[PDB]
Amino acid sequence: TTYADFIASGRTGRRASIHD
Amino acid sequence: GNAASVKEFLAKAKEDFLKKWETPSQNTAQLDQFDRIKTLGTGSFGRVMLVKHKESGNHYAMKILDKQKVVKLKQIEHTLNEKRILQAVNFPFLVKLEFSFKDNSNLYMVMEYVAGGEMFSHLRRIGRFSEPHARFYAAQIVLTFEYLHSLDLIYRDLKPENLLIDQQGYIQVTDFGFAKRVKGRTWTLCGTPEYLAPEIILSKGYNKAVDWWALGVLIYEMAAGYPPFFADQPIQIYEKIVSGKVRFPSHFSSDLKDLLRNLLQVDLTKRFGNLKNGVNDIKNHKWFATTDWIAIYQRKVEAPFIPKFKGPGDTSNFDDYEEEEIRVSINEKCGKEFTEF
Ligand SMILES: Nc1ncnc2c1ncn2[C@@H]1O[C@H](COP(=O)(O)OP(=O)(O)O)[C@@H](O)[C@H]1O
Ligand SMILES: [Mg+2]
Ligand SMILES: [Mg+2]
Repeated sequence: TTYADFIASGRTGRRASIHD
Repeated sequence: GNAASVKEFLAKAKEDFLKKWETPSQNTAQLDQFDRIKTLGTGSFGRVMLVKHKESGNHYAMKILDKQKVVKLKQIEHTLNEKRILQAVNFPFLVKLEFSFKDNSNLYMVMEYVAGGEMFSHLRRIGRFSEPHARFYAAQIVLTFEYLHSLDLIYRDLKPENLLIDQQGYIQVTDFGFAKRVKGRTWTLCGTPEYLAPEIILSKGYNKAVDWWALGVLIYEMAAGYPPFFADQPIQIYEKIVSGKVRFPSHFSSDLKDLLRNLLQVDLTKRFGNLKNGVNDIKNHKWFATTDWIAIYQRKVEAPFIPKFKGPGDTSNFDDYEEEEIRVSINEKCGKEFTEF
């Protein structure tokens, strides 16, 4: 399932902002 | 934000904003007037700590920024924008900036403390919000952007991590780090990977339309439990975003899917919020049929979820973070760069 794939991914925690 | 036609309202709101924007408040407090308690959260740029105002006994959320780090990360002008804009705005769903000041090493922004915690943690724990629940928060963001864009402001970092739930279960938008007052197009690469509009990734000039695209991602993530474009690395996320292809969960209603196709629209001549009909294309959409916009603004609607607060100073709604000593140099640093802060 998509949820299963997301939960197993490396970006389920707080995401930092990006810049140049 | 302080609690409580449209064209008239925004006219007076703009008058109020321009006054503060032209003459920003400055140096309205100092470090030793607060007792530092605990870190509530961190981002790529700052550390926000729960603090206790000695004189008033009030609790606040103090954002601390290391000047040298700001310079290294090319955020000098962004930080000046952040403070200048936050001290000038006023809306029911925007976090209020109480004080601001600096010292030899850091920059400080003391905001009202929103103890409900990040929308992020509640969303991940619960899994996903039911459509009516997501709609509630969505409406508040829609109204907040209507207000911000009317002031020629672009927000640029909409995400659950930058959204807080207050004691009444209402949303408070924080982190104006990428906020900017711009009439025309702008080009800086900034935001958060998952929420970036196609035009940002492709290094094109863009405008407030990126905020409406970000809203599409937020609504999708709230209702689905995961974002519309995810992967292990930003580059992989960017490829999915530009391809534009989006798949919705089977439990998404017809109205929600239609709104999302119109928000997560790669074509700027078709993206809702950016058309001739402005924000009304969104507010008059079917998915928001049951939404009473005035009631939302007036905060007369019952929140779907009301956070638990075991008293003042309670941080149980926030994760724990490693603490670091707030050292202040004997030598002033980057004084010229941040003279107007
Ligand atoms: N007014 C506030 N009340 C409570 N927590 C806050 C407040 N402002 C920010 N935070 C917390 O601090 C974190 C970092 O703040 P932010 O301004 O987002 O830093 P950065 O700009 O580096 O992202 C937020 O994600 C949130 O958890
Ligand atoms: Mg942030
Ligand atoms: Mg920020």
